[PDB]
Amino acid sequence: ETPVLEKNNVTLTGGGENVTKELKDKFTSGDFTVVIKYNQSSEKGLQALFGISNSKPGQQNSYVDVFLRDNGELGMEARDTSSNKNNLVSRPASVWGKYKQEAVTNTVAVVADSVKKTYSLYANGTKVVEKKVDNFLNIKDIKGIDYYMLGGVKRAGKTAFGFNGTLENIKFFNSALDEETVKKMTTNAVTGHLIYTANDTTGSNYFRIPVLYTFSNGRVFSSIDARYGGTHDFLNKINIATSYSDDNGKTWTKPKLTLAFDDFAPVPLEWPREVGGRDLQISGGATYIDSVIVEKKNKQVLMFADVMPAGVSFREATRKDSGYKQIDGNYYLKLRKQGDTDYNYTIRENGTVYDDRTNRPTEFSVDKNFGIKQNGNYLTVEQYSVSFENNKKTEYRNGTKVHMNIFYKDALFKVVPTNYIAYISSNDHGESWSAPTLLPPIMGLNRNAPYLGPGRGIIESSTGRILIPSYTGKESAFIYSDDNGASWKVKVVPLPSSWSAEAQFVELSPGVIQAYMRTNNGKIAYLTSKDAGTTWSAPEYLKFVSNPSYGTQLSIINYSQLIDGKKAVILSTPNSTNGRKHGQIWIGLINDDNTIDWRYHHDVDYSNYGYSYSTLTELPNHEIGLMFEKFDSWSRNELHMKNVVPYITFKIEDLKKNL
Ligand SMILES: CC(=O)N[C@@H]1[C@@H](O)[C@@H](F)[C@](F)(C(=O)O)O[C@H]1[C@H](O)[C@H](O)CO
Ligand SMILES: *[C@]1(C(=O)O)O[C@@H]([C@H](O)[C@H](O)CO)[C@H](NC(C)=O)[C@@H](O)[C@H]1F
Repeated sequence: ETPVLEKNNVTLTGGGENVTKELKDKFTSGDFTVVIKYNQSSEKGLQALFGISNSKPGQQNSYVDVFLRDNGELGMEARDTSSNKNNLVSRPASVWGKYKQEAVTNTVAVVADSVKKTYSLYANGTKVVEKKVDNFLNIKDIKGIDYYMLGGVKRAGKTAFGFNGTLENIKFFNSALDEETVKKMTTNAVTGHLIYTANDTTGSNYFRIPVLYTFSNGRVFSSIDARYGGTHDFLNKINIATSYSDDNGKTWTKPKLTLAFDDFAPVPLEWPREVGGRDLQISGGATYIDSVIVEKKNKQVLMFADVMPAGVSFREATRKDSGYKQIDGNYYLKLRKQGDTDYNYTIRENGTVYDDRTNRPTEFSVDKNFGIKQNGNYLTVEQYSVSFENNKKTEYRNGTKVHMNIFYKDALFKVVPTNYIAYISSNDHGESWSAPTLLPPIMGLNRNAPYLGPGRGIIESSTGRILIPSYTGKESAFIYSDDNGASWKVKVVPLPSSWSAEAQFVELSPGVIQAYMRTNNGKIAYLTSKDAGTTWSAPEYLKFVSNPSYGTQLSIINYSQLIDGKKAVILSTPNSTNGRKHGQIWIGLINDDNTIDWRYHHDVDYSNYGYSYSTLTELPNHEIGLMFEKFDSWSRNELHMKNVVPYITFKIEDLKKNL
């Protein structure tokens, strides 16, 4: 399969290039594939990589193009004036703009297939959308096509949608190339910045909530939400997936599922993106969500995550019950047997299920992975699969038998429908992990657990206290251990309003820590402790970030090397009142009085490109690793997109910009 036209190194500044003689009437069947390796010199405006049109007066709605917007959206149009058919197919956040002050080379493609009546778009190895349209047009369907151009669309004798940049290579084919070919053709250096990808070894099409941490031995470790039924928080199925690098982030292991339930199979699902359809959710599998990592002094690694029973929504679930009882001064996880109204059972020593009415052991037990046994034998339930037949969502028992689990909707004994926190530990730096441990009811018996602030925890240097950031919706909850993580306590700090106070900590000097957090007022807040987290100041606010009221998670870390002779912190956050966009990395230098001089910043891409949750780590070579949601993860227009959580790196010199 060879192109009808191939051109190289065409640099343009808005004016385009006529290629009518080299394309006229070459699209014999009418189908097409166009593969464009380009970089933009300017992102501003609506720009067409190529345009095939009727250029005559009155025929300005007769064209085909592939376009780029200043927010990284890749799209195509196919329109015919006389039939009044107007097709637009696109996906937000498909391309990259700039990286470290240089234009990024992307490779994109469009495929139009008349037999299928589909338009497909590809960006950097990913098929970002394929859509079947009733009013499909191929090139032969559009009347009086007379003008074929690079970097523009000729409409009524004028160049519209002028491209600014270089078309490094452009190929036009007069047929619909197959998906695997086009994926391969669009694969490039950008593709290699995805650690997690759609339908990799996680089975998930979607990801959110990345976390990076560098261990004491030099291994760089990542965790992330693998979200199977679109990118919805709830209801969904979510697992925590992990991947690591032992060469300073150059190469990563194939992702593994590290915290996962198996009530629902971890399968690749094509979640709909249309208005209305995109609100679809599954009925809900048991869920792990929002991971937090810390390495202990002794090199053991902890990972925490929120746990939600299957079908339980974070909005509706009960705030007035911890899911525990206190009996003889011990905290036991309580259970309700199917058919009962009361919670008459507790999981006690060795996982034995007791009847609290009689205070005697039953035939039932629960193992350390929440699985239920009767007389020493596992009870089972049948796993669910989700599918699209057609195009309706179906959930069904799929023939796989899995252990019955107290978090499942089909369990004979069930936990309270509320949120919990679990942690697991590793003694080999992330290669293998213990069974989970649910946090005891540190908020009290009559309150739900807190929600974790995704990112890392810290070890405060003077006391060795371990601190894990969390929040309740009205308070900060700083979870801590003073015995190297054997037992856990909490400091609960009331907040000025109902902030989703996802926080991260830094240590300014021994005993002095600051908690940086999301608010509901548009600003980033920070609270200060001068006694290793025992007491906290009133909030203060960064002066230079102005976001929407809903806010976004942030990442802030200590950096080990001096910058301008000073101890430094590094912050990552969006900064825009218009959405989750305009990602910035800020360098803060610690002054002698423990205030911070926010001296430098670097915009991660152009300001209208998407930037939501993020995570920073210092690499062992003292470069900075960043993984982030390169899209607006709040927007209802950017839900359920594949391959949008990249990893990139910076040298400090890349970041020391602007002042
Ligand atoms: C890709 C896109 O958004 N194309 C639309 C057309 O589908 C149509 F809506 C039109 F009106 C037009 O020019 O024909 O406007 C443009 C465009 O919004 C504008 O030119 C603003 O640059
Ligand atoms: C972030 C998000 O806003 O994008 O929100 C968290 C909470 O929903 C937050 O309270 C909303 O303000 C999500 N976590 C949970 C537990 O819902 C994050 O995963 C993320 F979705």
